[PDB]
Amino acid sequence: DTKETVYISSIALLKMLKHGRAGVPMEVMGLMLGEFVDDYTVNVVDVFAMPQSGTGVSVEAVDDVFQAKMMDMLKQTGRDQMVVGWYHSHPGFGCWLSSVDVNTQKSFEQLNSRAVAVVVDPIQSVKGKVVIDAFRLIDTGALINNQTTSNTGLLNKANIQALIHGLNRHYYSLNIDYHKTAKETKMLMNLHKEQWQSGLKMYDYEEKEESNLAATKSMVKIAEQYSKRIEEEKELTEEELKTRYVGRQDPKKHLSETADETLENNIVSVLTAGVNSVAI
Amino acid sequence: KRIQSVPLVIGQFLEPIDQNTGIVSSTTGMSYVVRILSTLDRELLKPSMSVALHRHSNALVDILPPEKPDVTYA
Repeated sequence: DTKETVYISSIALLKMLKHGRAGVPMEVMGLMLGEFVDDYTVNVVDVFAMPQSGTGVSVEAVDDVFQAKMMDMLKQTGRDQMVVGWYHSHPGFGCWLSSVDVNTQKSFEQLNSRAVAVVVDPIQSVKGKVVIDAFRLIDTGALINNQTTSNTGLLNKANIQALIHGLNRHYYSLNIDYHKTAKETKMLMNLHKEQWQSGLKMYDYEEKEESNLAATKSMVKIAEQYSKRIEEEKELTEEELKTRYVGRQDPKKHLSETADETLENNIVSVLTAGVNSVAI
Repeated sequence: KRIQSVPLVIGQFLEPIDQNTGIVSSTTGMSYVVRILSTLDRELLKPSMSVALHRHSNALVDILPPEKPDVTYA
């Protein structure tokens, strides 16, 4: 009972966030569809939303049929498969579970003994470090009775009651992955393709020269203080040649970082012109 | 350079304790220790200057700076 990847389809995730974020500050809850496998890849396909009365700290499913009236409305297309789990959201508070979550999760497992919860935290979920996580409860009955196989990977060092409570009753916390294919990543990245116009637009010059003979003005003052900064520099210690001069705007770099830059964006401005010249 | 973008939160420098860490008593009311980032001056901070912070971390980001007599000897 380990090494359980949880692949997710990218069509599933971003629906989890959007409805998982539009309801902010009040939290939010929906469902997952997928299919168990023998033990390891408990994949996921697609999700949806039960209606609900959301607060900042609590929510339930009001209606008990919109999840049942819709699967029966889906199989006419059969674009998905049966149910496998359910998610919810803690909007700014960290990723963990609560005594309410288990009481409902404790139904699913005895109903079906691999179902899964999922937790998300969109506020602190910046364009980088997502914090999503999922969970499968344990049998503490089986605990008092009293598993790794040659690989474990990743563990957490935060979420206190996911870190000191995250084992004794929460769940055999379990990694995730993503099923990013070629067939979709193509249609995925089609945003950043700028345009076929977007590499020969010789934009206006009236900032260019206003940057050019502006930039050199900003070169000298750092240069001629680096002219100061080589006076003898053999003074009172080898470290005294280093630590008497803190890195408060180390000069020589600062000119090089703009030396290359003004070169790199002007060389395009000149080249782009002569190419645009042969538009005719 | 991303986090240096919005939405920041204000404060008020007090004093340093190390080459790469200082403290703040923000306007929100409380006092917090916090680490300055590099790519930043140091010469301009020691008094109760004005500052800008990153909200959730309560980190530090960047600096921010800011009768008429009309007569003459004729």
